[PDB]
Amino acid sequence: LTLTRYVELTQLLNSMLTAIKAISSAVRKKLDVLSNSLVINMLQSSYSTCVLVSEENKDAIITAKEKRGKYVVCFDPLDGASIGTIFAIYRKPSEKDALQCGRNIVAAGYALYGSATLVALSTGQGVDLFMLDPALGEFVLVEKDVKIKKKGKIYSLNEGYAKYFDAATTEYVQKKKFPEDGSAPYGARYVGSMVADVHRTLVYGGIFLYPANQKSPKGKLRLLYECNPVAYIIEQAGGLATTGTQPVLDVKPEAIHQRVPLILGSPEDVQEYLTCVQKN
Amino acid sequence: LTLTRYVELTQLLNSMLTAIKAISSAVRKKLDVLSNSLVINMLQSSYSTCVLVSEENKDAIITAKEKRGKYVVCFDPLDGASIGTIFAIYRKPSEKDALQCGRNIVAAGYALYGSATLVALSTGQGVDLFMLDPALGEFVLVEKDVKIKKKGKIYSLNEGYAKYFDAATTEYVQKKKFPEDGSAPYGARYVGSMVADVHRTLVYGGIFLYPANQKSPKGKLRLLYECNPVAYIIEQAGGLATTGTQPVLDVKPEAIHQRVPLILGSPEDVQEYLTCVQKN
Amino acid sequence: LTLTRYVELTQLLNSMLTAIKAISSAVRKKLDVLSNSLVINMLQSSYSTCVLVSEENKDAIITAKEKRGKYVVCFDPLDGASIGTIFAIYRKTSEDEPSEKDALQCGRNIVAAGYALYGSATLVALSTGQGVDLFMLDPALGEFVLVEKDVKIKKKGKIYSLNEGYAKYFDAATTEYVQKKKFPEDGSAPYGARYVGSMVADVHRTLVYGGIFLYPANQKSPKGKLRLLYECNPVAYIIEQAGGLATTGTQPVLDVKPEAIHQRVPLILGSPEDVQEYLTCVQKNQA
Amino acid sequence: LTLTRYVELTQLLNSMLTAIKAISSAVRKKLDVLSNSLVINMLQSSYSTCVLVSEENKDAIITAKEKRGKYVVCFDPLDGASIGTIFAIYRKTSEDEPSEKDALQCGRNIVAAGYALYGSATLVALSTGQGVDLFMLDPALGEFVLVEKDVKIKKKGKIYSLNEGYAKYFDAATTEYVQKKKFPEDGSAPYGARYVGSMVADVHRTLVYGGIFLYPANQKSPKGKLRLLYECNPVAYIIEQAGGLATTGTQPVLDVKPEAIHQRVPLILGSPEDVQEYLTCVQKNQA
Repeated sequence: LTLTRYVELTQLLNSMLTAIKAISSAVRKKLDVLSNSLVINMLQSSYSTCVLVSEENKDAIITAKEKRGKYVVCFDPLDGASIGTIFAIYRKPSEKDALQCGRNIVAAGYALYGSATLVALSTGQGVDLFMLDPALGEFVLVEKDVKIKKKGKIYSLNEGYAKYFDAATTEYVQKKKFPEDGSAPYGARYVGSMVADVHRTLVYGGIFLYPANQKSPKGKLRLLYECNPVAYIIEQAGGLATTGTQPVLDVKPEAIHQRVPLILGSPEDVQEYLTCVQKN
Repeated sequence: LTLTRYVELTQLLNSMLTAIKAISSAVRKKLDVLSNSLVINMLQSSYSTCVLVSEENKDAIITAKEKRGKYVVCFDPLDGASIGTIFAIYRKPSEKDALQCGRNIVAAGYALYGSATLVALSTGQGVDLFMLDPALGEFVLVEKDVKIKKKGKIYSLNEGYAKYFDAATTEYVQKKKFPEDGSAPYGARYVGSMVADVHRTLVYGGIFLYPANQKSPKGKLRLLYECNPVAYIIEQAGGLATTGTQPVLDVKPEAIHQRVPLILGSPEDVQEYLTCVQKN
Repeated sequence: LTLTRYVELTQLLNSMLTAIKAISSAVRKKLDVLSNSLVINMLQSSYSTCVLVSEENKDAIITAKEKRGKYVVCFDPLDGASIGTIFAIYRKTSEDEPSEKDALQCGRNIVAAGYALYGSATLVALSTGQGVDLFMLDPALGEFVLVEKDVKIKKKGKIYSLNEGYAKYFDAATTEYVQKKKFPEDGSAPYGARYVGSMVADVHRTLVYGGIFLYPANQKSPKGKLRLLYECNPVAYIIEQAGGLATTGTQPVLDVKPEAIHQRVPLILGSPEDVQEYLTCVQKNQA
Repeated sequence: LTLTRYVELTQLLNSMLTAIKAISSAVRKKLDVLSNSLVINMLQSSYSTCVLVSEENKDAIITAKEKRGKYVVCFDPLDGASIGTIFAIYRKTSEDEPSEKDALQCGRNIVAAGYALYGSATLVALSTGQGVDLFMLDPALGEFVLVEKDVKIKKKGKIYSLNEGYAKYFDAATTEYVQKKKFPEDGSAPYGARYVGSMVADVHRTLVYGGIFLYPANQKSPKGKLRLLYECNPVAYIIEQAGGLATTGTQPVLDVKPEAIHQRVPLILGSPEDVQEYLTCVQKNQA
């Protein structure tokens, strides 16, 4: 039934899960600040971490001394209404240890603070969905081993960058509004908070894009704690996540605040994008 | 400080506000169903209603007998993640009484069930914003007399209908992505839940559009309990809300589930849309 | 069926209930000072009060002329597992000064009174002179829900409630009475004993199950221990409003005219036949 | 500093704490049957239990062989303002049948025991044999927070706690003892009296402030009233673990070998010097 039961590293997880429960409370009501201390200090205790890498701290954190642990954590404690929390957990003495490619992830997940509090979590045997029962203070299994639709009917990106797109992006977006095979055009949706847009894609199917354009030549989304984790969820659900040249999980990170492009979603949909890319 | 203090008709209001507090709880966790009974039965008690008109009930409700009241209420108890609750209150023996134009609104507002619970409410002296303090169970004044930006930098619509647009819509959207005056193109955002998209516009400024296209010749949003209320908020904040031919508050409703187009947002922005409209 | 629905005194009340809600929250999680600060600041911004007497403040707080209104409020903001908030509302009658001579009205002038009990659930007993109404706080709502309209205490109970550890300091009446409860001379079963030692709790039980409650005078406390203004008047009022009795031993509590904001009195209250039994011991022994 | 962090018994515990959380919620808002159903269904799906004895169920519930595990659990799911949940965990030792002969171990075999108190706040007292730890439920977290590690009862208290309304049904020892509390023969001040009549509350107060608590045998209750299995063993265990004493009058409660799941015993527990005083009355009077 509940998250605590299912969930070593296991105690690094409920540690994280407790930061989420706490953040969520605070968010239902200075705030990016607070979220960070929570995620940092729950993780640092529990007694399982050795290297943390956060969006807010722009040096890596070495949890030192009386407590070091086998595992590395990368996270965005508060991301962005619909806010969220993203994280990826890696195995293995210093900063260079978060730079494992996404293929090295031991566990990753996100929290979505929307109408209800949702957690998508995976340790390598599919994605499970959990809602937070607030009259119980536990997460509860709502869906086991989710899987993304083969093909969606929703495309998701900021077409305010239309003027700055590469030509592949433009063609793809035009075949979504003007399909020439008879079919209906896709629907569009862009919340502009990354967890909300990523989560919608997992549950409803479709495609989500924050590609490179001329004002973000190497994209805009952080690789370590934003791109790698949702890429891991989506590929675990049987989707794709590409930077447009690689798979996202295969990029060898080179700096903790590295940026990469991001295209993810239903697999058929992402292959239609990769085909437009390749023509150019 | 709190909503209850500020808030006759006043008891029709806290009645509504209590349905919201209750809905919000339920939504943090069959559900459209439940929301409706709440809003209906709180309003019907309080002892202030005579005619209710809901999105879910497709006949009008005559609250009868031991209790009739001076006021008419139109609402969408649950609208759509980011869900919400929309309502408008009118003055004045039967169904024909909800059909007053939006100019007749005594009070209107919406609830937004997002990361936190937000209420935007107005009785004709501006828009006030309230957050729900959940360790208190009261709404709390966060912003008094909000006012929308003169001009925004965000345009909001579903460009999956691009192929079915009128030519004015197309031109406007092209001058938002390809401004020819030198300036930056607008940003795009479309959550696809109407309160979330409307609320963002009020707080951030810009424009929101669910116009007519070839598959919804008379638009898609319900006039009585969706268009009239947010039009009243936005015009109270000093914005505009037009169907593209009238102001929205000036349409004389002709059936409770009437549909109209909807364009609302920062005033400069809506006038730029009305100018594209008029050229065609 | 909600509290806020069923009602210048009206918003004074509302500020009080909001302050109760806030305190309930804080208790559930030095806390003395917070609750006190909640209540004072809530009441004062209701624009209804002119004089506030609090169990935590030595002197009576006078509301700045700016937010001054027509009511006096006396209250214990947090009074104590199980603790409570207690209040009495009087209307300012002398329009001299708003001084603390305005808090010193004898309790037959209570305009409205109440307590909140923070236990398993949060309950509110409230009377405005047409009987006692009880409310439970729904924390899925953030509101109080009415649960019994017009509660009436039992005419006679089967529980006595006092601290028998002051047995060696008892007057004769109190000694005689307790012994009749433990050893009846009428072939009935003894009363049962209950004493939480949080007055809101002991009084509330008394309302709901009936019986009697006593913190009477004794050798170490000749004028009694509980505070007249903002403990004994508010519950004497609730009880009398629910059809019971409340007495000092010699006089209805609500008839005692106060000489000092932190004045003490003996308290004996509950079901009318039990309080009468007690008074019989009192008269018998004073003669 | 959270409960879930600090730990097959481990998940049996977790199911119990989740069921406590759920009950806490429900109390705050027939409820007997719900709490019971929460606890039974939570424990059984921990895949840890084989025999469950509940205060609400006449017979001992045996876990379906499918989810069968190695633990016996005895519990009052809701025991009663202020009420509580109480549990004892024993490990199944005979591997015959899992019968209800498996619940009937004398309490020196408790593997872990605890109670939850639903009051102002929700508290959990929990011991697994290395002392008593206390937790408070943070409802902004949904978790329990540790608040005192290794609580130790006072060596001697100043409160006695029993129902003196059974005074006419007391044995001599209990009569002699109470009177020494109300009227000391050593020039000390009397103890104070407290008795909530919700055992989780009276016992918890006893732990936290020290003193003594008694529901001893009397003429209308010759074997006592409180239940050995899932009331008296769990608190005797907490108390003994916190450095106090718990006795039947004649024997450590934890040494009483049970003959029936709903068996009764006399309970006298608390600070060791007070319990000793009581035992002196007992021996003196039985001789």
